[PDB]
Amino acid sequence: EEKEILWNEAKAFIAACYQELGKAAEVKDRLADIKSEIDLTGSYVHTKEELEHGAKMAWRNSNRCIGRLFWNSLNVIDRRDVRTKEEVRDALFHHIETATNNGKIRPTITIFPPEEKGEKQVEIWNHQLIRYAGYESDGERIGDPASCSLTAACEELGWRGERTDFDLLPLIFRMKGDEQPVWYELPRSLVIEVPITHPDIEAFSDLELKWYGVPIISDMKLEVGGIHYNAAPFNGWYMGTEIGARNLADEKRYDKLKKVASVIGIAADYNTDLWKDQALVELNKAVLHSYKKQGVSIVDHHTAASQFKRFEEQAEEAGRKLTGDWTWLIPPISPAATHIFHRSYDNSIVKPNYFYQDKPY
Amino acid sequence: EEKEILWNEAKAFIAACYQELGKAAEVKDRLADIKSEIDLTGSYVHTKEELEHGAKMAWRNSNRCIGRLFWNSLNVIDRRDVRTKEEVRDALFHHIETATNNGKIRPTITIFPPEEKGEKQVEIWNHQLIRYAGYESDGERIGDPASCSLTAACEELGWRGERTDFDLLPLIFRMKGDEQPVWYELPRSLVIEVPITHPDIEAFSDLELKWYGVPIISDMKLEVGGIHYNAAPFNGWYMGTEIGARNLADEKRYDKLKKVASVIGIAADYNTDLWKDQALVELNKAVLHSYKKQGVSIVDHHTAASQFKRFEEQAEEAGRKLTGDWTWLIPPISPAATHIFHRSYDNSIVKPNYFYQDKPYE
Ligand code: HEM
Ligand code: HEM
Ligand SMILES: Cc1cc(N)nc(CCc2cc(CCCN)cc(CCc3cc(C)cc(N)n3)c2)c1
Ligand SMILES: Cc1cc(N)nc(CCc2cc(CCCN)cc(CCc3cc(C)cc(N)n3)c2)c1
Ligand SMILES: [Cl-]
Ligand SMILES: [Cl-]
Repeated sequence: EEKEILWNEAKAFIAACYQELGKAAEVKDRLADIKSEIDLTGSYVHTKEELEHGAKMAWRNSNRCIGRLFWNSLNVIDRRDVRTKEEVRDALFHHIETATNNGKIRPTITIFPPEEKGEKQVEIWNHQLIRYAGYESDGERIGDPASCSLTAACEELGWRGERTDFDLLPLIFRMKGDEQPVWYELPRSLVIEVPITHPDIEAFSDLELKWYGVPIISDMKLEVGGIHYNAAPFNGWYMGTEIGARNLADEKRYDKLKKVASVIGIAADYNTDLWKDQALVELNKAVLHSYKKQGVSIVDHHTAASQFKRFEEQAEEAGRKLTGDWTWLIPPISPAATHIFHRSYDNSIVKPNYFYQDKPY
Repeated sequence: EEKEILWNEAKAFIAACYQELGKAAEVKDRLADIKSEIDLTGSYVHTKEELEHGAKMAWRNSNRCIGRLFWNSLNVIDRRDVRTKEEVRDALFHHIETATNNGKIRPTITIFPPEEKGEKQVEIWNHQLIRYAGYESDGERIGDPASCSLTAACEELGWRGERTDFDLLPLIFRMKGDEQPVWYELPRSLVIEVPITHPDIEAFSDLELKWYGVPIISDMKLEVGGIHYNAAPFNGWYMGTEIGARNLADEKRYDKLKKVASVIGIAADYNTDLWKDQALVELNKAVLHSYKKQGVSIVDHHTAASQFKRFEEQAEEAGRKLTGDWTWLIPPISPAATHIFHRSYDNSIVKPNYFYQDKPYE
């Protein structure tokens, strides 16, 4: 059964992949090779070309992503050759450096060996490669609450944070055969951070807010033609609202809106003053300004929606069905000012794609 | 079959309704009466109590409505007795006056005779009882674009608008037996309007913006226990964002954000300045300020979401499943600042409820 399931997934993917690459004539022999490889071994190995286009197709099919216009320019790094935790560590370090690119962020994915028997070769515990720790000790909150459980797990393994509001979590991952994961402190030279200032309000720096440059999702599974790459971290650049309207603004995150209202000099007493809405706008203005000033890539939600509109048009021009998740595509501030808000999207799941998987802690 | 379909709907509704009213003992005899009535006449007639609670349940089941906390205080006006266009006209006039209540808006529904054979007794053409006209003639846009087709239909029947940006559409409805609808101009004394000013920026009044006080939805069908009340206008008070973030801000509506940016003194040149977002906040601040200043009921989206949270809790405290449409419940500005954004809702259809129906124009 499993071999047929794998075979059927491979047939679908190879046909689609090679057609898009203008190599439909090569399909027959490739499928013959794969057919024999599956018979002998129970699996098959992607070519570098198949792997690269597969990761790109997966981004293209990611319904929740507003940034998909640039799907075909994804930088795909093949590290299916790694076998040691040192090689994994250095590959992760390298991903951070090359994706950061001194501020001119490159959308990048690093692909580690796939599951074998449903057996993971490498198991990454981080949600993102760069992320702040979070703590809670007797009513006292420090750092990022979303990181509390991973932070506790790290400190169970001998790591200790300084308990600032912005402790960088270590890389943490487990190798096949090991009962426990290893962890490695991030070199600060690798991590670009951006202090948040406001273009017109000098007092904004009193908040001492900052955020990291590059969002590198490291806990999702890439599925390509029946092969499951459970370890394959990927990054783009931020959309401003992610930082200003969610990470720094959410009550269950850094919860900064009341303090923002204070430094921009407005009262936070009455709902009808819309002070939260005003504070959100100035905070998001500050984020965009600060990233731009430091020379770190970022996009505002209006520009991003415009780019996504072109992605929709491009899909139609290429004859491809468009899929999307309206609830994630609309930005968390002024959504109705985007075209996205005013149309609907088919939330069907198309493969190749990126999927959630169970957390190991 | 229809008598069977009707019977089954009535059975379901009467049972639920009477249980909520603490009158479960009366169900048996009531259904017996309904059974005989359906056999003789092909339909049945709601008691005033059933009708009132039915309309309230329908509001309670309205998935897209953030204002449902106050479902049980709905003011239900029974006008199943009307037979003439003069009676309909005066009932509609009366609804406007009593709902407006000199600014302290009362959530109200006026219920007209139901469909018989799927044959409408009264057919209201207005989307809302109070609404601005819209025009388009050789590249020139005037008024509210959403009203263009109804406006054109009205002018087909001998009405003519002044072609301001805020012409009040006439009441327009058709009586059973008439080929064409009749129309009646709204008395201005009945219609409260609110000039939009800003609390801190005196220049805002240069925009000469205004909006009407009361949103009175008049083109939806109320379904209660298999009975179809196709004509049953209902109103609440506005949530500020409806006016400031949609009606006045939408590009396909009054499209005022560029002009707002100008009077509040910010550049509208770069997306990264978030000038649209800033203009939206100040416009919505102005709307809330202006309604409050004039003494016309309004609610901000934060307060409304807080009230809706209590509605969720009340539903759980009772034995009721909730249901909701996430895409409509989230406000169009700062949605993530509300609890609504961070949870999900079952969008199942429960009856009694309010439903869309085909426009007789268009
Ligand atoms: C190039 C810059 C990019 C931008 C600006 C961008 C923008 C976004 C944003 C804003 C979200 C979250 C939407 C929300 O929270 O409502 C998102 C989700 C997502 N993006 Fe992108 N993205 C980018 C690149 C990428 C890349 C390179 C990939 C993978 C190859 C990717 C795959 C995804 C996926 C899988 C999700 C949803 C994850 C989940 O369901 O939890 N994006 N994107
Ligand atoms: C008391 C004040 C009320 C407020 C503040 C309120 C708020 C709202 C808002 C803001 C919407 C639109 C949501 C959006 O555009 O995304 C809405 C939709 C709706 N409301 Fe309410 N509402 C109120 C009273 C009522 C009443 C009295 C009824 C009927 C008995 C009602 C039934 C509905 C229905 C049916 C819709 C959906 C209309 C459609 O699908 O086109 N609401 N409500
Ligand atoms: C409450 C809520 C609502 C919503 N619409 N979206 C979110 C998700 C924010 C989010 C969450 C996850 C993981 C969810 C499961 N643990 C991942 C992301 C990725 C955002 C992202 C990814 C990438 C690759 C680039 C970029 N600019 N942004 C963004 C949360
Ligand atoms: C594009 C768009 C998105 C969205 N979420 N919601 C809308 C609808 C706004 C709207 C539309 C209709 C009619 C839709 C079908 N033509 C009706 C309403 C009712 C608003 C309302 C009703 C009532 C009763 C009270 C109140 N405060 N507000 C509000 C449009
Ligand atoms: Cl993030
Ligand atoms: Cl409206």
